[PDB]
Amino acid sequence: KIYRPLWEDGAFLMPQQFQQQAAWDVHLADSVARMGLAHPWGVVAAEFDDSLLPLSRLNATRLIVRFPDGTLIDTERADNLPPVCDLSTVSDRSLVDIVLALPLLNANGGNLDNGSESERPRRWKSERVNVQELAGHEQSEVAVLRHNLTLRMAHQENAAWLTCPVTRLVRDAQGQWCRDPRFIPPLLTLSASPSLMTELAELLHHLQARRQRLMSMRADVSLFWLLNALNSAEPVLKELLDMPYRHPELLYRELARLAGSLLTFSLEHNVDAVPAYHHETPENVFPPLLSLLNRLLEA
Amino acid sequence: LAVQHHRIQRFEKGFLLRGLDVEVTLDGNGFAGEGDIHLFGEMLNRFLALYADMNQFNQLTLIVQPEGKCIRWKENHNPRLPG
Repeated sequence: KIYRPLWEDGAFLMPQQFQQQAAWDVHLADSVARMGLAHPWGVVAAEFDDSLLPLSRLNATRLIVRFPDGTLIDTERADNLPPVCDLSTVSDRSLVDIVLALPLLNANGGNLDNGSESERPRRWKSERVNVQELAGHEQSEVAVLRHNLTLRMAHQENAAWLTCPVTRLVRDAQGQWCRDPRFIPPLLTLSASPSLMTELAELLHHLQARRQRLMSMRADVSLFWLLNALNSAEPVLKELLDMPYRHPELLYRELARLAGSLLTFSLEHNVDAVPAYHHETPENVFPPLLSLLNRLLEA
Repeated sequence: LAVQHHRIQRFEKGFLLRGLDVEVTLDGNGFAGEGDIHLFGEMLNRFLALYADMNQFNQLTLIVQPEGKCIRWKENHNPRLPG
């Protein structure tokens, strides 16, 4: 429940009014996003300092992520980085999935961490910070809220937290830990994962190269059809990749159309070669579809 | 040369505390430069702490009249805000 406050002359000023108002505004913003986007939540930034992996330490540098319940985490502007994750207890493993954990809300209050211990982790922390007044020329210390964020491993119990993948660590040839070159967090912004951008760039290159080769050849049904399909797609895919700053859903639809058409003349692939969109696990969507497109195109 | 004081309104750990601003103007020619001025001020600051009343913080400002610059002592060694 959200109880929008009634502001009026003679009304008392209360902290409950402010807390409920904030909840409403977040809800309203979330409602708007959902008008066009199936899955508004996901990762925007997941930058880590991996220079300390040789010393069994994983240290985040910049994390930005929208959680499944509308909660927005922004290290750059509002939140603090989580404590450094100690990998010394991972010795017996060869692969670890690291997620960012956020404690879930207590319906009956007591959400703020007062330094005491409890069975269920607190969600909010109070800190004192120096804030500059924008209008004038003065500063003061005020209380602000931070989220109680922490890094946890997928193989650990995570019932009490909402989680979102941020990085995956694998043993290298030297026995050292390193970041997996082919790991994709559930994305909210395409630029959040360079691995994907790179593969997409290769696709665009191949499409242009093939299109030009075909075009110079202008019984011709296959030629004209293929050129039409490629020429139609290029002007759109281009833009989407030039500015990789939007929800991946849009890209998926465009790539799916291209694969859909090409499969018409291809014989060596199954009808349902195009994968479903799985927001939670992009690794089972994009690299598959992209590999398909590369083969369909090369053929 | 001169002694003046002002009320101080300051915050600490979210609480509003009272204090006293003690400002003294000195003729810098009476001291062997900053070495002596500082040590004199350090003593005076300590003395004020032992003279001033309870629930009051005190700071010392010394002005070097020949130049207009000053040295400020802004510290509090007293146990406080137990709860």
